[PDB]
Amino acid sequence: RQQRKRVSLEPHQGPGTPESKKATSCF
Amino acid sequence: NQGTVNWSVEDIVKGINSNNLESQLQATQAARKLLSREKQPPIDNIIRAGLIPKFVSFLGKTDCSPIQFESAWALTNIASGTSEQTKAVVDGGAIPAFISLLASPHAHISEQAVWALGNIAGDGSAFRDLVIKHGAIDPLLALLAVPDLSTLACGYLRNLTWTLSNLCRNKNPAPPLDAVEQILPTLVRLLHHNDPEVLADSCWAISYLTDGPNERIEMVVKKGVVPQLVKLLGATELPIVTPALRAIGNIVTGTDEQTQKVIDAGALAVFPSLLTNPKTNIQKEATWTMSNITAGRQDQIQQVVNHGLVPFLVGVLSKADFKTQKEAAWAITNYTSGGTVEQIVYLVHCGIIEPLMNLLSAKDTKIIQVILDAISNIFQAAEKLGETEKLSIMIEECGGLDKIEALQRHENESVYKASLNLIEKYFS
Repeated sequence: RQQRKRVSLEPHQGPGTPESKKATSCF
Repeated sequence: NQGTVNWSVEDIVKGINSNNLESQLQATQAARKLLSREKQPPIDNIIRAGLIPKFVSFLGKTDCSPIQFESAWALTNIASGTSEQTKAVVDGGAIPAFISLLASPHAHISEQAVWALGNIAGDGSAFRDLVIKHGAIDPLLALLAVPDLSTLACGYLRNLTWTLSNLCRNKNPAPPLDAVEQILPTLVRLLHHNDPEVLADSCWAISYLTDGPNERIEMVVKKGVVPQLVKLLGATELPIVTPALRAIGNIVTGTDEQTQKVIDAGALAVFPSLLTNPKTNIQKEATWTMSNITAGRQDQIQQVVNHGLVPFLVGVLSKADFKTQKEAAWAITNYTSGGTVEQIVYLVHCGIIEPLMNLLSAKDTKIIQVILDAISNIFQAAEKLGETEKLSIMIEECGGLDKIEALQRHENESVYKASLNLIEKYFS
């Protein structure tokens, strides 16, 4: 049909993407 | 800041094992300073000494908020490590203790707990859903239940936004539908906050939520954020443009009616600059986005035409990173598949044919099938006008026909039967 829509393949983690975890350097 | 700098792990253990709350506080602080250093903090040594259950129980000491803060921070930094290290913090019982700290009267203890829950949720879908089951969402959203977000400290508000993003993040499974519905109205509000880091992370959350089946797209679209996402699409800060564009691109994977919403919000006018953006991932994402719009209805293909975006596709097909050229080939093959005769012809007037033929020299085998389909579709449209032969010369004059007959003796069955077919039928 018109289901030529192609879903993204980029995952939610890794480069480009925001940090999944971050350490606290100080306060 | 003198007596707690660079303690040994064994001294930290001695202090935490005493029966003196102040000695435990100092040793907990010393542990947090060890775990806060940038060159290889000794996370595994701290775990091996059995400190996690002690840190976790210090979280419950309402009587001594400094040890609450020091152990929250120490556990935050352990949880920021590997999956195995984050699992150790969870296995200690940290999740419910961090959720209890969200209500703390001390904003800096509240904030550490937000941060810590962000690290745990950030590990993946299982810990993300476990944080949700322990009930983290209500206390988190309550921290944003103020008339004007501007009165919150910038650092605090960025951290809360980041942690809500991780709660919206990752797939297989996606976050529970009820949780998404619980968070969305706050996300909508954050999407209008003026700080670029809040805006970036809010867009990222929307991009996570829209990357799924069309009913997920619908619960986002239902909140009316598409105009605001289009506006963010035009920001000068690329950390905002990048997630806004992925959200928009996710939404146009949905129905014709969801795709029309981004068009009506004015997105198409931003693509002249998006399709020439110097940052490669923006150009690729923008072209991928275009390819799903050219998979829309004919009247949506016509709005692509009216906005003058076909020459920008010709431009991307002529010169771009190969991955972006590949997304443009999909955009053309989608266009030629669903377009009218007149729309497909317009493609040729714009100069699609030569850069299309030049891409048949790619040895990526998938793109060759995509280009061959497009040519087939263009010949079919021209033969509804008897132009078949006038198009043959164009393909011949730019080295095209040489390329198609070369792939007449190609590896893939689907490749060489289409090359054969094309020449059999339109050239010789």
